[PDB]
Parts: sequence; structure tokens; C-alpha cells
Amino acid sequence: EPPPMESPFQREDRNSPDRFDRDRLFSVVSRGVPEELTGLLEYLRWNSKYLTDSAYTEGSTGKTCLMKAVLNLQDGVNACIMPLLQIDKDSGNPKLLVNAQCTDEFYQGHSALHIAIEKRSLQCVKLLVENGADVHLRACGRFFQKHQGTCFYFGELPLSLAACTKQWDVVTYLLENPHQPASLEATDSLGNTVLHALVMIADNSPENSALVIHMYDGLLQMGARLCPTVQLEEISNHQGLTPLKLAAKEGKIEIFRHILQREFSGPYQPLSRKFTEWCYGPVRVSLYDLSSVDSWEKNSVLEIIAFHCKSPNRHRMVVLEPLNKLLQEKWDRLVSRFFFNFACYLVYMFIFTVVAYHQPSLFGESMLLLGHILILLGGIYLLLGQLWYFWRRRFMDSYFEILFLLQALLTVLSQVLRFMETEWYLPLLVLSLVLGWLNLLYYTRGFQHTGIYSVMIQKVILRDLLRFLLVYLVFLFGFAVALVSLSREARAPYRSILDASLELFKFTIGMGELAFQEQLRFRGVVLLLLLAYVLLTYVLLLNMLIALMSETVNHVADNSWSIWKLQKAISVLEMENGYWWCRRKKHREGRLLKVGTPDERWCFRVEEVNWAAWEKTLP
Amino acid sequence: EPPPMESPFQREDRNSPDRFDRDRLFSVVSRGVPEELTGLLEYLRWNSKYLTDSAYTEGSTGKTCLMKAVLNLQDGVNACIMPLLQIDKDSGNPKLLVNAQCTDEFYQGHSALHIAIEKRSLQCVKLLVENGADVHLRACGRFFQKHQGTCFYFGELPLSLAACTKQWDVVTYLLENPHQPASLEATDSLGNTVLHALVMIADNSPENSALVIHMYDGLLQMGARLCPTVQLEEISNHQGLTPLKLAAKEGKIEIFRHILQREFSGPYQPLSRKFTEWCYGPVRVSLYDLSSVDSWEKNSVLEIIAFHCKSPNRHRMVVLEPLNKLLQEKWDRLVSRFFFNFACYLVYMFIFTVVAYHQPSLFGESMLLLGHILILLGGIYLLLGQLWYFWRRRFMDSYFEILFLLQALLTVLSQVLRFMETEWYLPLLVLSLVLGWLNLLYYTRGFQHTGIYSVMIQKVILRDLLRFLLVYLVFLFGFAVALVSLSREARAPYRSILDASLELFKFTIGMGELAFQEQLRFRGVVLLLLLAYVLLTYVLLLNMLIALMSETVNHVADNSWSIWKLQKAISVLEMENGYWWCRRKKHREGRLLKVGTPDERWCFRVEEVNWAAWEKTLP
Ligand SMILES: C=C(C)[C@@H]1CCC(C)=C[C@H]1c1c(O)cc(CCCCC)cc1O
Ligand SMILES: C=C(C)[C@@H]1CCC(C)=C[C@H]1c1c(O)cc(CCCCC)cc1O
Ligand SMILES: NCCOB(c1ccccc1)c1ccccc1
Ligand SMILES: NCCOB(c1ccccc1)c1ccccc1
Repeated sequence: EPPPMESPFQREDRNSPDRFDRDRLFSVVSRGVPEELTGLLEYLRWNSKYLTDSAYTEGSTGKTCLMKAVLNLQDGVNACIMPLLQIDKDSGNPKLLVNAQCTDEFYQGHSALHIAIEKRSLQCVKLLVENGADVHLRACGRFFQKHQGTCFYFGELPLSLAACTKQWDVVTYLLENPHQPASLEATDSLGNTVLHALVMIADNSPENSALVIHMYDGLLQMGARLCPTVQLEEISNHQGLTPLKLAAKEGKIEIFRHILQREFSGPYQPLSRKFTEWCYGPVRVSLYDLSSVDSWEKNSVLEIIAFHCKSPNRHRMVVLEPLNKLLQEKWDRLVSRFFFNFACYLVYMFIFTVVAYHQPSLFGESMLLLGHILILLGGIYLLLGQLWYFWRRRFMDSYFEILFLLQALLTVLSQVLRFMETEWYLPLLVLSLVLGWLNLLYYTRGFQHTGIYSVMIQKVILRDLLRFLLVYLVFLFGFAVALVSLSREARAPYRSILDASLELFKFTIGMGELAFQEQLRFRGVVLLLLLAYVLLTYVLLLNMLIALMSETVNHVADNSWSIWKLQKAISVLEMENGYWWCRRKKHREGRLLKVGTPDERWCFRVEEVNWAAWEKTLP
Repeated sequence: EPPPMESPFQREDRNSPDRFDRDRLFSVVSRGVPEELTGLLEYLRWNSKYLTDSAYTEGSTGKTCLMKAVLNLQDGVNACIMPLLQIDKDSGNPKLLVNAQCTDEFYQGHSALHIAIEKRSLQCVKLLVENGADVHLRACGRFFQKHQGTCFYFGELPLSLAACTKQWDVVTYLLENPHQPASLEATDSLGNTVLHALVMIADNSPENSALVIHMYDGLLQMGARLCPTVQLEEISNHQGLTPLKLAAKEGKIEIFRHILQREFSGPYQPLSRKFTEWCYGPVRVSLYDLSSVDSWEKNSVLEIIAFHCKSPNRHRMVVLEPLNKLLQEKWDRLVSRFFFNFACYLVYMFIFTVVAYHQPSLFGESMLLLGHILILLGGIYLLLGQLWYFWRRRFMDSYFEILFLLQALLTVLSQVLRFMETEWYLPLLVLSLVLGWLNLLYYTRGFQHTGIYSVMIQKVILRDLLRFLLVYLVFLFGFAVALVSLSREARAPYRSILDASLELFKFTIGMGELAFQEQLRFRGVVLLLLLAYVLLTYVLLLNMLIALMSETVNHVADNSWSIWKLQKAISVLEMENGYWWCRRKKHREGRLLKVGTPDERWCFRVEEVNWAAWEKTLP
């Protein structure tokens, strides 16, 4: 268990002229008086130690006397910090105590400047900075990393901590002091910068969103005038993302939306992304920026939303522009490939159904052999394509992206059984055929009127059905074992465990026997136990029905269009790569315009019409 | 792709003493200074060109320099417009540049006056009008026409555009200027007048409704004093409608309600429609106006609501008065025809059932032959009536209006089979019989206690059932093909595709086999595939049930009375024409009263009692 960093009740632990112990030092510093600090210098120069040694620190963490001074800050000002740092300078230690930090696993690197910044005191921050404290000390402990349980994640920097805490004066003093200037370009471990730490502390609540949007714009505006020669929104962390991509991956929708369509009028225009070129009543035409939003480059916002994301908000980022217009422009160009692919799959499935039906038992024979050869070639091509897709991609939207493989694999496996002349090529093949018709359902995603209907009608969750089936199946097996064990002595029904399981399952499709057998010694108890099974199956079925109804009473129904748009987006980004043998050359979208200053950016126009805002701007 | 009409970033395109190119002209006009316009006149008189030629315009659209001047309007005033028009006048061109307009397809006819009116600047409008610009220039491009996608529909006139934008000062200046007076009577393409364009931009939202009601009343009041000799609410567009009928057709309920019962006290009384004659406590008697609201004339509000309308708000216009009282007065007079028609149909159906039941296999014989003759005559009369109804009418309310035809057609077709002595007159006839009993259900619309019950009990949508049946039927056919293909090799059930389809459908009515067949080589896989079919049919049925319940949970239930009133209104307006052989003379309803001034109007009194408003007017 990690010790607390300061505690008024639990004392510190030493576990790793006059005598002046560390306990008296902590006692006089915690109260906060400088008169009783006399005699420290003479004692240190007699014992030939330094104030940052192992004697004067909590050995379990590494907390020095200065951090106890700052942690006992009363009314924002401590009168002991200045003489303590002065006598530390007079001691002549090589390692300065102002920038000392802990060495424990929990609070590694946690300096005094972080404590002074968190205590919302500009005076202690000024006293620490003016006495030679570096402003790039990283807090690398487990307590300052994003994980479940007890943690407070910030960007492991004094400036990041000042940014996450909404205090503006401390951010300004760190950014433009003469004694020790910080930098917005400085990075911690995991590669994050201060524009990343704001994104990773965002939330979908409106207050936290307003906080992080305001402070993100503020830091970007100060980065415009402090270090204009560097693009602050293009520095990459160790995963390879940028702040826009990191907003896309984590599921933070609000700061992602604000970053995607921010606009500042005036001198701060060159760092905008949404430029409006004309507007006529309700219609407004805006030139959005496709820098790392299109799929022509490497991992971008579209692919990160499509594949590398696990969040319930991955279906609402697609709807907001300029992702909606971009994916609509991609779909209106690549719908022909989808329809031709669907027609080829339908022709392959028709020839499969013909071969499976008109088949001899164990010109027409030559036609059927050509059909078998064509089925084998189609199955091996589909198998190669699906194995390519999995190997490149190294969850319900991927559901139909695995069954294809089964409809491939079984098929080719069935055909090698046909080449082995066994008596099992007929089940697996026709089993494949059943799966194949189910596998056609994915191709409803390409048409509007049936795609919206499919997304609207999928009103049950798969995990609920697969849990209920498992519970009912264990129930059936247990009662089947009991019924076989009960009916062994004659005065025959329920002879084996499988037959008794079938005759028990027959009560769910609606045809059960339920009578005196007149062949069993214990036929009354058999009837009683069957009555118990019926009365329990009805409770289980009613519970499942009630649970599904309670699930479907209270949810919003507007997500149908968003989910359909996401499914179409995944299919578009899949087809944009091309086939595994005819790799499609990626076509850059947008036009290279000149906005501001020679600032040449890729731009993409969208024409949005909205009568409500136009009615609002009217008198 | 159409080019933008102005764009600060994308430059214009030429695609269709000192030199003074069009690029320098656009550069100096866009900034907005007049000092650098010097030397233009000498250059134009040396090169013998004009300022509106092809050289000085964006050839892709036809945009002139003046429209670039107005589109770069800063703080409402440009100092360049006045010298530009002055030097255009000094150039001596035959075609004036002030009223020049585009010639592209997308922005056809879009003048500078439209831009100045949209920019909400009275000063630029005054400068354009005073320098000789006609006020009847029509914007005929696709961008200014009502269609899906990107469009801004107004009445293609400067006055209509000033009317749709809620600005009052520009409307007044266009209406009463001495330099170039506009007119409320002027019409664009599609025949619309200014009062029509207000209706076609209306909406059911309260803010837009309040805007359009206020501005409609305002323009009507100004039309009272500018051009009193013309009725502004009687001009017909090219479809033949008036503003009231256009409000009825499009589904705009709020402006339709306001137009139907507007009243102004004082000097503006003669243009009202609802006159109150007396009011005593709560009861109030009002003389509404039946000008184009009754069905005695040509296409009126009642017929346009009844037939020529496709909107979800066609069942709420009937409930609001004076349509409610009018249709109640029609129904209380024409209920006898409905009941006599129902009794005649019931007698015809009883004789049909008797003939279908007491029929010999392949005095009583003469009676049955007379019954057959009467069935043939009734069927041919009903067929002639229904063919008349379709040919004159050249959707669920029309559903029962087609099945009659089938109950006609099959019947007469069955009888000609009886005259052909074939072995198929017995199925079709009795099939007709079944349909006819279903065809009786439409006649529940005439009685209150069962009509409200029928409208209340119709709680399912037909398209959902017809989609679910299609999905389940494809499912059944696919599994039937698989089951026939699997069971071919003996060690018999499931022999043909139709029999296997029937034995698979038997799991839905609640009687399935589900056992080891002991006759098939692959009987275990047959059992497994039947289990798969059962487990999938239950998922599909549960999904359909959940979807219907979710559609049922969250909806308003007050629409039963409105839908029943609409159905009764459709039946009344159908019977008012009369039979196809005894065309009923149309009877004018209301009385010819004299209200205001000799203003003789058809009027219809309604007695409305409402305790709530009377409680509000009390202290
Ligand atoms: C309302 C339910 C869920 C069913 C509806 C069908 C009928 C006949 C019985 C009801 C029922 C009970 O009312 C109570 C139990 C629990 C007692 C089990 C004793 C072994 C089971 C049980 O199926
Ligand atoms: C709760 C439902 C919808 C039914 C209720 C009746 C019973 C016995 C089974 C349930 C059920 C599953 O719980 C899961 C599936 C999907 C797995 C199919 C495997 C081929 C189907 C499936 O009918
Ligand atoms: N009064 C004789 C039956 O009328 B029905 C009826 C009677 C009173 C109130 C409402 C309806 C009726 C019964 C079943 C279906 C439809 C109508
Ligand atoms: N148009 C032919 C059938 O299309 B379907 C359809 C038609 C119109 C609107 C919506 C869907 C369809 C029917 C059942 C299931 C899925 C789709």
C-alpha cells in the first residue's frame, strides 16, 4: 500500500551544536514559522551533510522538506519556504533541493512545483521558479498515469498540470517568465504534449467540454504569438497520433467536433480550419480543411474512427461534417463497385444453389462438373480475400466479415471431401449453403430503403440471446439426465439422454407428450418432474421476454441513421483499398487552395442549408 | 459542379492608355476604394468596349463587376458602386449594367438587386433603384427553385425576396418609391405571386409560423391601400391554385388555419373572412366565408385536402372549423345514401353467400339461376362503378377502394367461367366470397361507435407486415431447398420442395415434427438444421414483436378522431358526385349575405362553445 504524500495524523516513516532531527524540522516547517529555523546551518556544516540527504527525507517516497513546506501552505503563502531555500543555497549542495523529486514507484518525479501549481497559489509558484527550478520535471509515477482505480492523469508537466486545472495566471507565468521559460513544445513520457493532455481529460459533459474547448483555444492562441514557427497541432506522440487523431481514437466527441470546425476571425485566422466563403440566407458554403481527415494519407481520422476505436460514440463522429459530406462523396463514386460485387456474389450463390440442388446421389454431367470447378475457384478466391483482410487487420460490424470466411472455408473443405470420395461432402456443402444465404444479409448495407430498415429492425442484442440459450441448454441437459435416471425400471419412452433431451425440447416449439406412460414403475414422479420442467421453462421464457421489452422501452431511436452511415463508411473505407490482386491507386480528394499567409492547404467545400439558424439571426 | 458566386480564396475563371484587365478591376472593387478607378473611361473609349462585355465578367456564370461590388459590401456601404454606375452611364452602353444578370444554368437571372436586398442594406438598395434598375427581374436558376439538396426557394422577385427575409423597410421602399414602383400583382415563373411564396416557405414551427403570419397580414394590409381595385388573394398560379388552396395542398397547417379564420377590426374589416355576429357568455356564433371552401365550385379546399394531397397533416385540417361544421352538415344530410348503399351491398352479399353455399356439384334450380343472373348483374354494375372511380381519379384510405374492383372483377370472371363450363368457376367464386367479407369492413366508417373503434384498433402498419412476410418467406424457401438437398439418400419425409416448405412452415402455427427420421443417411444433420431453423424463426418473430411494441409505446392517441373524420370526409366528397348513372346536382351551401362594402359573400354560421376562453376573459 502506497503511503499518503502528506497526512496531519499519520506521521512520516524512515523506512527505505544541538542535534536537529528531521522530526523537529518537519514539525517547525509544518506549522510555518521562520524564527525556529536558526541553528540549522551550523548543524549542517558541523555534521557535513546536506538538506536533501537521506536523513532529512521520508525514505519510503523521497519527499523533501520543501514539499512538506508547500503541502502545508496556509492562505497561499508560507513564511518558511524562502529561508529554507536560502539556507539550502548556503549549504552548497551539488544537487539543488528546489528541483528535488520523489523516487518511489507511486509518486515518481513528483516535484514541489507540481504541488505549488495544484495548490492554486501564484506566490509559491513565483518563489519556486525565481529560485532556480526547472519547469520540465516529469511525474512518471503510477499515480499520474491513466488507469482504472485511483489516478489523476495530466500531461506529467508543470505547464500541463497548470493547463488541466483551469488556472490562467499560472499558465501565463510559466509561459512568459524571464527567469525560466517553459515551452508548449515540451513533451512528457508517452509522447504527449499539452494539447494532448487536454484531450485525454475531456468528457462529454457540457461543463468539462466548455472548459477544455476554451483552454485549448487559449493555449493555441498563445502558441500563435510565443512560438509561431512551429505547428503545435502537428506534434506526434509515440503512438503516432496528433491531437485531432487522439480525440478521434479515445471517443471524446465534443473537443473533436470543436477541433474539426473551429474558426477565428481576425489576426488568428491562419490557424483556423473552417473557412466560410459565401452565404445566402440559409445556404452557407464553407471550405473545410482536409489535413489528416481523408484516407489518402496514412492512419487518419476516417480510418481511426472506422477501425482503431472502441467506444459507444464512434457512430456519431461520422454524421458531423465534414465527415458526412466526404463519405457521401466517396459513396456516390464507389457505389458501382459495391453493386458489381453484389451481382458477382449473387451469381456465385445462384450457381451454388443449382449445384447443391440438382445433384446425383451417391451434357448435364459436364455442366455440373464445370459448376463444381467454378464453385471451387470462387471459394478459394473468397478465402484468399478474407485471409488477406484478417492479416491486414491485425465488433458487430465485423460479424459478417468473419462468416464469409466460413462460407469460404467449409466450401473448399467440402470440395476436397468430394475429391476424397467420402460420404460427408453432402452435409457440409449444404450446411455452407444455409450459411451462405445468411451471408447475403450483409449486402443490404448498400441500399437506403432496406439499409435503414435493417438497422431499425435489429432490435435485439446478440449476447442476451447467447446467454439465454446457454442457460436454457444447461437446464435441458440437467432435466434430461434426471429423466433418464428416473425411467429405467419398467412397469419405452425416454431411453437415451439425447432422446430425452429432444422430448424435453419439444415443449418449447409447442408439442409435448405429458401423459402417464403406463410402462414405468415411477410414472407419477415422471409426470410430476415434466410438470416441473414446463413450469420452469415458462418462467425462463417470460423473464427473457420481460427483459427484452424493458430494454426496448427506453432508448432513443435516432441512432438508426447514424449506425447505417457508419456501416456504409466502413464498407467504403474497405473498398477504397481495392481487391487483393488489383490494388486501387488512392485518389486525393479536395482542391489545393491558398487561404491566408503562402499557406496552401487542401480544402473541401460543403454546402449546408439550415433554416433554424437563419430564423435566429433575423430580427 | 457549379462555381460559387463569390469567394475570397478561389479566384474567378474566364471559362465560357494603360491596360486595365478584369483582374485588377475585381481587385480594386473588392477592396472598395474609388481613387484607383481613374483611367477606366479613357481605356474603354479607346478600346471601344463596354463594361458589361464578355471581357469584364466571369464567363462561367455571367457575374458583372457590380455584383462583385455588392457582394463585397462592408458595413452596408461601398464607395465604389456609385462611381462604377456613373462611369457605366458615361460609357454609353445600350444594355445597362445596373440590371445585368447571370446567364449560367445554376444562377440564371440573379441580378444585383437580389444581392443588395439579401445583404440587408437599405442604402445599396436605394443606390441601385435610383440609378434605373427594374424591380421585376426573375431569378430562374435551379438554385432558386424548390428541390431536394441545396436550394433557397423564394418567389423569384426582389419584392418576394424582401418579403421572405422579414425586412420591412426594404419591402416599403420597393412598394412606394417614386423612381421605380413595384407591384404585389407581379408574378414570376410557375405563376406564383408574392403571397404564394410566403406560403411555400412556411413551416409548422411556431417561430417561422409567427413570421409568415405577421408578414402575410402586413402585405395584405399594404395591398389594401396601394392597389384596392384588385383582389390579391384570388390570383391563380399555373397549377390553378390560390394562396388558400396552395396552403391546403402543400400541408402547411399554420398559415392555412390563419388564412381560414383571420379577422381584422376597423377599416380593414372587408378583407376578413371570420365575422362574429353575436357572443353570449361562452357561446359564440361566427359567419365564416365559403369562398372556395365548399365543393360546389371546381377544385377547392375540401377536394384538395381529400384527394390532391400527400402529407402527414392532411388529417388535421379537417378537424379545424369551418371544415368540421361543413362536413358534419354534409354528413347529416348524406348519411341516408350511405346507409341505403350499405343495405344494398349487404343484400347482394347475402345472395352471393347463399348461391356459393347451396350449390350443386359438377323451383330450386330456377331460383339458383336467377341468383346467378343477379350476381352477374351486380358484379358488372360494381365493376363499371369502380372503373369510373379510377378513371375520374386520374393511399391507405384508397386501399378498400381497390378491393371492390377485385370483388367485382373475379366475380364476373368467375361467371364467364361458369358460361365456359370449365372446372375453375368454383375456386375463384368462393375466393371472391372471402374477399367480399373483408370488403365489408370499409362500411364500418359510417357509424360512430364502431368507426372510432376501427380507427383505434388499426394499430399495425401494413408495410411492416409485408416486409416481415417477405423476409420470412425467403427464409423458408432457402431452408426448404437445403432440406430437400440434404435428404435424398435413404438409410420418406421431405420429398419435394413444396412439402418441405410446408413442413417447415408448420413450426410457426405450432405443430412441428422434430425427430430422428430413421430413414435418412444424414438424419442427425437434418435434425440439427431443423433446430437451426426453429432457433432462427424465434429470433425473427421476437424481433418483429419488439419492433411493433417499440413503435406502439411512444405515440399520441388523439389522432383517432381526426383520422375517422377524414375518412368520413372522403366518403362524403365521394358520394356528393352521385352514382355514375344518376349524377347528383350539386347543391350550394350557405347563404348570400352582405358584410361591409356592396360586398355580397357566401357565408356559413358556426356556433362554437368553449368554456376555457370565457374563463380567461373573466377577471
Ligand atoms: C406465470 C407464469 C410465468 C406461468 C404461466 C403458465 C402457468 C400454468 C404457470 C405460471 C407459473 C407460476 O405461476 C409459478 C411458477 C413457480 C412455481 C414452480 C413450482 C415447481 C411457475 C410457473 O410456470
Ligand atoms: C431468446 C430467444 C429469441 C430464443 C427463445 C427460444 C429458445 C429455446 C432459444 C432462444 C434463442 C437464443 O437464445 C439464441 C439464438 C441464436 C443462436 C442460434 C444458433 C444456431 C436463437 C434463439 O432462438
Ligand atoms: N352494437 C352492436 C355491435 O356494435 B359494436 C359497438 C357497440 C357499442 C360501442 C362500440 C361498438 C361493435 C362490436 C364489435 C366490433 C365492432 C363494433
Ligand atoms: N423494393 C423491393 C423490396 O424492397 B424492400 C423495401 C422497399 C421500400 C422501402 C423499404 C424497403 C424490402 C422489403 C423487405 C425487406 C427488406 C427490404
